Amino acid sequence: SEKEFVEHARKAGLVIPHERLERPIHLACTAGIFDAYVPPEGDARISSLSK
Amino acid sequence: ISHGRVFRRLGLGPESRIHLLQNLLTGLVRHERIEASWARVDELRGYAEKLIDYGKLGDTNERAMRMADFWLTEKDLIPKLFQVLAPRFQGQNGGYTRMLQIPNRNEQDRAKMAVIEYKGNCLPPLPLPRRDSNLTLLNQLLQGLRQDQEASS
Amino acid sequence: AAPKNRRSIEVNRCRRRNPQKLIKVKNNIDVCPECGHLKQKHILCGYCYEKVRKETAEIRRQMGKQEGGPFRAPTTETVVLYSGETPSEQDQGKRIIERERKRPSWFTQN
RNA sequence: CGAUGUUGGAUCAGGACACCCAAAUGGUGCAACCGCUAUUAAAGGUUCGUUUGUUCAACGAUUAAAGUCCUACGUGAUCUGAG
RNA sequence: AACAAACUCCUAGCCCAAUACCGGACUAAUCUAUUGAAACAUAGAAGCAAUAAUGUUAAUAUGAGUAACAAGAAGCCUUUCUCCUCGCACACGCUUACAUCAGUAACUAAUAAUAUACUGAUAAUUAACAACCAAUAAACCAAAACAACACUAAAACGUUUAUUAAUUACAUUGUUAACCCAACACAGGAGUGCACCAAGGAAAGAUUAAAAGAAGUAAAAGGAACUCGGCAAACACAAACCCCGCCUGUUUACCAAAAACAUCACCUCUAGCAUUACUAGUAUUAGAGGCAAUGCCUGCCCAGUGACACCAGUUUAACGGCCGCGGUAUUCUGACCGUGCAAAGGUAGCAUAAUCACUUGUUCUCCAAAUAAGGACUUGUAUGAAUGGCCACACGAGGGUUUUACUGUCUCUUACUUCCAAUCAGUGAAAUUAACCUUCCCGUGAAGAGGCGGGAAUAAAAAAAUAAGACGAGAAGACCCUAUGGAGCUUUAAUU
RNA sequence: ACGAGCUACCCAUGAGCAGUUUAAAAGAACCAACUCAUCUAUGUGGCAAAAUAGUGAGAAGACUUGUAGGUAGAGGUGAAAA
RNA sequence: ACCAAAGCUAGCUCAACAUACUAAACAAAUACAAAAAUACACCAAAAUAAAAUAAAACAUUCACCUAACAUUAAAGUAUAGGA
Ligand SMILES: Nc1nc2c(ncn2[C@@H]2O[C@H](COP(=O)(O)O)[C@@H](O)[C@H]2O)c(=O)[nH]1
Ligand SMILES: [Mg+2]
Ligand SMILES: [Mg+2]
Ligand SMILES: [Mg+2]
Ligand SMILES: [Mg+2]
Ligand SMILES: [Mg+2]
Ligand SMILES: [Mg+2]
Ligand SMILES: [Mg+2]
Ligand SMILES: [Mg+2]
Ligand SMILES: [Mg+2]
Ligand SMILES: [Mg+2]
Ligand SMILES: [Mg+2]
Ligand SMILES: [Mg+2]
Ligand SMILES: [Mg+2]
Ligand SMILES: [Mg+2]
Ligand SMILES: [Mg+2]
Ligand SMILES: [Mg+2]
Ligand SMILES: [Mg+2]
Ligand SMILES: [Mg+2]
Ligand SMILES: [Mg+2]
Ligand SMILES: [Mg+2]
Ligand SMILES: [Mg+2]
Ligand SMILES: [Mg+2]
Ligand SMILES: [Mg+2]
Ligand SMILES: [Mg+2]
Ligand SMILES: [Mg+2]
Ligand SMILES: [Mg+2]
Ligand SMILES: [Mg+2]
Ligand SMILES: [Mg+2]
Ligand SMILES: [Mg+2]
Ligand SMILES: [Mg+2]
Ligand SMILES: [Mg+2]
Ligand SMILES: [Mg+2]
Ligand SMILES: [Mg+2]
Ligand SMILES: [Mg+2]
Ligand SMILES: [Mg+2]
Ligand SMILES: [Mg+2]
Ligand SMILES: [Mg+2]
Ligand SMILES: [Mg+2]
Ligand SMILES: [Mg+2]
Ligand SMILES: [Mg+2]
Ligand SMILES: [Mg+2]
Ligand SMILES: [Mg+2]
Ligand SMILES: [Mg+2]
Ligand SMILES: [Mg+2]
Ligand SMILES: [Mg+2]
Ligand SMILES: [Mg+2]
Ligand SMILES: [Mg+2]
Ligand SMILES: [Mg+2]
Ligand SMILES: [Mg+2]
Ligand SMILES: [Mg+2]
Ligand SMILES: [Mg+2]
Ligand SMILES: [Mg+2]
Ligand SMILES: [Mg+2]
Ligand SMILES: [Mg+2]
Ligand SMILES: [Mg+2]
Ligand SMILES: [Mg+2]
Ligand SMILES: [Mg+2]
Ligand SMILES: [Mg+2]
Ligand SMILES: [Mg+2]
Ligand SMILES: [Mg+2]
Ligand SMILES: [Mg+2]
Ligand SMILES: [Mg+2]
Ligand SMILES: [Mg+2]
Ligand SMILES: [Mg+2]
Ligand SMILES: [Mg+2]
Ligand SMILES: [Mg+2]
Ligand SMILES: [Mg+2]
Ligand SMILES: [Mg+2]
Ligand SMILES: [Mg+2]
Ligand SMILES: [Mg+2]
Ligand SMILES: [Mg+2]
Ligand SMILES: [Mg+2]
Ligand SMILES: [Mg+2]
Ligand SMILES: [Mg+2]
Ligand SMILES: [Mg+2]
Ligand SMILES: [Mg+2]
Ligand SMILES: [Mg+2]
Ligand SMILES: [Mg+2]
Ligand SMILES: [Mg+2]
Ligand SMILES: [Mg+2]
Ligand SMILES: [Mg+2]
Ligand SMILES: [Mg+2]
Ligand SMILES: [Mg+2]
Ligand SMILES: [Mg+2]
Ligand SMILES: [Mg+2]
Ligand SMILES: [Mg+2]
Ligand SMILES: [Mg+2]
Ligand SMILES: [Mg+2]
Ligand SMILES: [Mg+2]
Ligand SMILES: [Mg+2]
Ligand SMILES: [Mg+2]
Ligand SMILES: [Zn+2]
Repeated sequence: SEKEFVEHARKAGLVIPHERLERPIHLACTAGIFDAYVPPEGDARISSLSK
Repeated sequence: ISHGRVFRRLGLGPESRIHLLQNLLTGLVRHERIEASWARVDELRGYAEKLIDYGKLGDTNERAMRMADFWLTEKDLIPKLFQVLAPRFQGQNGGYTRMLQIPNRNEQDRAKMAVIEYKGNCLPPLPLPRRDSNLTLLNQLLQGLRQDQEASS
Repeated sequence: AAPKNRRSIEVNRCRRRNPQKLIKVKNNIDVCPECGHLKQKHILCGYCYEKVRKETAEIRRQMGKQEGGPFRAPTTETVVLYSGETPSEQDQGKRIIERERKRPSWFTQN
């Protein structure tokens, strides 16, 4: 007569086990783009001109 | 066989009924607008209407005084009945009370609910149902008929 | 008295899917001209009545602050006012409640 | 007999007719009133009390009459429990 | 004639029904040996095949979204109202269920709101109260009862003197609670001290106002006509008489509270006595019993059976017993007579009884009427004297009877409230159940039919009501019998 | 083997009994607390594996009751109801 | 489409061997009311196993039934038994 449900799923961010990672996360890439090239405002009308 | 029984049975018995209405009435005279069980409010309405009539009999009438003494439970109200409510009903014979059905109570008992009010109170007005305006198509068609009852007389 | 046999599922479906046990469709529903929510035709609109209820609550709170205790209720009529208002000559001699909010569109001055 | 719970009451009575009452008749050792018999008829009726656990039975008072029976000696998933 | 079968023809065949027991041929699924390799073959082996055990376990239906369950009102949201009254503490017990903050989709609350009860985190009851907290000698006959002084059943509770008792701040331990025992957040069970409110609490989730059921208040005229019985009820709360037990008391926890038991009293038996009972007693005592105070009594019997006396003999307030047949007073009776048998032949009393049957004995009283009650008569041929007999006071939730009074018990029912109820919302059981597409009549039949035969009837589905049937549900009938089945009890059973 | 934390009877040790009536604390009387469990109705898978409501009986005693201890199944205990 | 369904592991069983047979863990505390450091004592002991059952009952009897001696035979023979 006494039995309960299980499995209430939760996502808990906690910094302590995140720091205790023995093999720190290996990134193939960086998330941002360092310097964003900012183009000419007339770049549409210079595109029909080759040289 | 219930034939011609005007009073509905409430509470733990006839006496408990009177005391339920006692409390409701006191609440009504104090706050001037309350909400309760539709049935109980309906039951109350008659009493709430006659209380104003005893109020009109004036401070000095003894019957009206011990009447107000029994019904209004918090004694401080007894002046309010006589010196505030009863004056502001003067012209009107019976129009004292407005009673409307509110949407069913949100609690799990889902009761049938009503709001009851003394007219001329100072509160934001209840969103009463409005009749349609006279500019409405059907009503206009009737306006035609009316003006032709005037033209033919 | 104990049932002599198990009622079969066909009999049972006949009982509980019967028209009289089904929820009946309400035809009296309509839209509030004001807020455009739903209401039954013979009943006050729930949304609007909530507006009114909240405001009434605030007013009563502030007129409980003017009364130092349980048993003091005024011997005069009362009138409620809003930001940028002043009591009329007809309305003076009354208890005055002053609320911060601007007077609501539905609430008239009277 | 891996249960068809049993007497008398209460309540509600369904039926038979081999009729107690009411109706129609035949015979009389039927003058009349009473009666005694027999035929036909079952729609409707068929009391209240004292004692007995009682059914019977005795007794008091009446009634147009206080019928004889069948229904798991009708009826306890309706009652009673005196036996 | 026809129509009409497991008969018989016809066309083909694999070429003739069956319960207990018996014989045979095949075979599912596993495993092992060799094959085989889209799941097989030949053999060898086995925990070798489930529509039936009130089968076991798990899971699911049905009954059923039924029975049943709950939170006083408003409001400015914890402030006022309306009601009801088991309160505070300690002991015992429980063991953190207590407190603060947060959370509650779901889990606990028989439902929510939210939280004393679910979840998590964090905290907490601080000794002065309580526990722990000397021995050996010696003087003390003298109750507690407001204790002056006494009663009988003879009574819990300490001083002082002497001899030694480590001597030196702060030891140790109990301190929460809405709590415990009842499987439950159970109308039950629970010691003490103070209180009757200053403390504690809420009968209604919302409606409606049908039946039936529960609980109450009122009732015209009548007043027990009710009924086994004045059971219950009542504006009554009184009187009398019997039976049985003397009395207060005790008993079958859970169907019997009594007339049963005990009991004061009276009687029998058995004991002449010392360190664990009886008894720190000693025959005016102590055991084993009977009977039931008091009063009048307690008759006759020792042959049997016991027990003493180990045999004689003695014992009935030990087990137990206490009779006939024939003839007689003119007549029914039988003082008398005869005779048989016994150990004695039933005495006094009482009596149709709580007393085999006959029995509703007979008669009087009581009632309009009595198998009731009371009083007499009484062979009761089956009463009867400590397995006690007869009167009697007082007493009795004992069993019967009368009178008054009172009444809804009844004539003969009625009105109204509350709980149930029905509708709305939430939660959500039980016995039960071969399958049901689950009519009525008469017939039939394992002898009482929804299901067979012959007829009748018949759109389908809810909801509310009634209980005639489903030989309705419950419990492998307690009655009865059987079993070379038990057990309890008693002996003159048999072995000891 | 285990059981007397229920209950039967004991042993120790504590605790209760107000008012009224009586020369009286007399197994007297009235009537609470307290203890029982008479009669009825509810209830009958119930609030309850014995209760609720009313009504009753005792209520200074052969009284109720707390705590600790005892007697054990061929037994115990018993104001006998096996 | 819900409720559900499917795994192959955890370990077990029976023997063999084997040294030899009360594992592991012990700081403190543990036989005061076990887990409570610390005061003059006591302490200890044994008596046949019985019955259900079989004998179609039951009364003498009824293998095995917590006592080391195995194996192949003699042999279910001699014997014993309400024979
Ligand atoms: N003793 C005996 N019983 C029989 C015989 N035949 C049939 N029976 C019994 O009859 C019953 C069944 O009859 P059936 O089903 O064979 O017609 C069973 O009880 C069965 O044992 C017979 O020949 N001898
Ligand atoms: Mg039978
Ligand atoms: Mg059956
Ligand atoms: Mg009839
Ligand atoms: Mg005729
Ligand atoms: Mg005639
Ligand atoms: Mg007739
Ligand atoms: Mg017969
Ligand atoms: Mg009958
Ligand atoms: Mg009967
Ligand atoms: Mg019946
Ligand atoms: Mg043919
Ligand atoms: Mg043939
Ligand atoms: Mg054959
Ligand atoms: Mg094979
Ligand atoms: Mg098998
Ligand atoms: Mg199967
Ligand atoms: Mg079953
Ligand atoms: Mg099965
Ligand atoms: Mg269901
Ligand atoms: Mg139902
Ligand atoms: Mg219900
Ligand atoms: Mg409540
Ligand atoms: Mg506990
Ligand atoms: Mg907490
Ligand atoms: Mg919940
Ligand atoms: Mg405390
Ligand atoms: Mg109500
Ligand atoms: Mg309710
Ligand atoms: Mg009713
Ligand atoms: Mg009634
Ligand atoms: Mg009355
Ligand atoms: Mg009357
Ligand atoms: Mg009578
Ligand atoms: Mg009668
Ligand atoms: Mg009575
Ligand atoms: Mg009386
Ligand atoms: Mg009287
Ligand atoms: Mg007596
Ligand atoms: Mg009993
Ligand atoms: Mg008792
Ligand atoms: Mg008694
Ligand atoms: Mg009794
Ligand atoms: Mg006696
Ligand atoms: Mg004498
Ligand atoms: Mg005597
Ligand atoms: Mg004698
Ligand atoms: Mg002799
Ligand atoms: Mg002799
Ligand atoms: Mg005499
Ligand atoms: Mg006799
Ligand atoms: Mg005799
Ligand atoms: Mg004798
Ligand atoms: Mg005798
Ligand atoms: Mg006396
Ligand atoms: Mg008496
Ligand atoms: Mg007595
Ligand atoms: Mg008595
Ligand atoms: Mg009436
Ligand atoms: Mg519902
Ligand atoms: Mg049908
Ligand atoms: Mg038939
Ligand atoms: Mg047919
Ligand atoms: Mg048919
Ligand atoms: Mg029925
Ligand atoms: Mg039946
Ligand atoms: Mg049955
Ligand atoms: Mg049987
Ligand atoms: Mg029986
Ligand atoms: Mg018998
Ligand atoms: Mg035999
Ligand atoms: Mg035998
Ligand atoms: Mg012998
Ligand atoms: Mg004890
Ligand atoms: Mg006293
Ligand atoms: Mg007394
Ligand atoms: Mg009671
Ligand atoms: Mg009553
Ligand atoms: Mg009482
Ligand atoms: Mg008394
Ligand atoms: Mg008395
Ligand atoms: Mg003990
Ligand atoms: Mg024996
Ligand atoms: Mg014994
Ligand atoms: Mg006793
Ligand atoms: Mg006896
Ligand atoms: Mg007996
Ligand atoms: Mg045998
Ligand atoms: Mg056998
Ligand atoms: Mg035998
Ligand atoms: Mg043996
Ligand atoms: Mg021999
Ligand atoms: Zn609106």
